[PDB]
Amino acid sequence: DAASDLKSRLDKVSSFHASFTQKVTDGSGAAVQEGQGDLWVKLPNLFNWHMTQPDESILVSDGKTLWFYNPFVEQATATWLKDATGNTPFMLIARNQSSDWQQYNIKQNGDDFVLTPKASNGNLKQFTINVGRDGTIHQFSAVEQDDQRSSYQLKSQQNGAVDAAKFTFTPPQGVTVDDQRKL
Repeated sequence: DAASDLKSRLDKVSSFHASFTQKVTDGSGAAVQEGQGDLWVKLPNLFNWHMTQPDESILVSDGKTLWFYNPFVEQATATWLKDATGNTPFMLIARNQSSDWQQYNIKQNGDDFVLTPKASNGNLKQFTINVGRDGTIHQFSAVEQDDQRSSYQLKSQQNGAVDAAKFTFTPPQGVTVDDQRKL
């Protein structure tokens, strides 16, 4: 079905590099922010969303830990990546697991998909994505529990092995680290 069709199209492009424009709303239409950025993905769970405009930042997953670094405050936050599953759009695409797509109600129409959560086990209200049968993600968006909309419009995609270094992070000297990984 539409759920299996979605996992298959995404399996078409195991690793890639993409450029995106970000449009964030507020449920009230009044734009909250804007920006652009680069996205590196490597199925199963590696990804690196590196925004540049207006505020440069990095959300990188090494498969085990999720790192959020914002140089505008020497701040890096660390959480176990498993505690992040199904809470962000980058999470669902990166993971791209049957088990993930299962917890949603999906409606497809060509390359458009609209996913709505069945129960309550996440921070998302709605996730949409436009992916071609070739695995090419032209765009996707998300809506959190506070009706906030985050929409990403593709500009350029290049399937193919991605540099492994793009999926690692080491907190710099002098940077304040908030390691929320209980252990």
